Amino acid sequence: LHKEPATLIKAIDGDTVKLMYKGQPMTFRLLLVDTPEVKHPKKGVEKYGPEASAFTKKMVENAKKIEVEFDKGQRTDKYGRGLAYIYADGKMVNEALVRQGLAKVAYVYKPNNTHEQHLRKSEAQAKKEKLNIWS
Repeated sequence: LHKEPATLIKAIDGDTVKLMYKGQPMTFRLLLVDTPEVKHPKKGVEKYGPEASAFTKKMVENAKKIEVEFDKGQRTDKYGRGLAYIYADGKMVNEALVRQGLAKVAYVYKPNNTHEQHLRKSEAQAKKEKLNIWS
């Protein structure tokens, strides 16, 4: 894998951000993580939804460099969203969310699962510490 630069356009919610990537706007879905929802007519705002959303948002808005990392499998989903690991000044947003109890490790689809173990380790630590979703 390798990182490529992108520019923030808009944070959307906890696990979706809009970036400029190679000259075009693109919506990116964060690989391997599930955050509580802020929209979606179903329940609308699930618990910790607004918190994960503000966390993702502050982390990418305060960054001086954003990088995207595609995994080895498909790089877009059926909704045309890019599927990637997002880095803010060198720190993976996907792991930070999980480390803080603000996301769970998603259902995993090989071969898009390179950072699966790292993330499950951060999730177990957040569980032990009983943070946010785990309290």
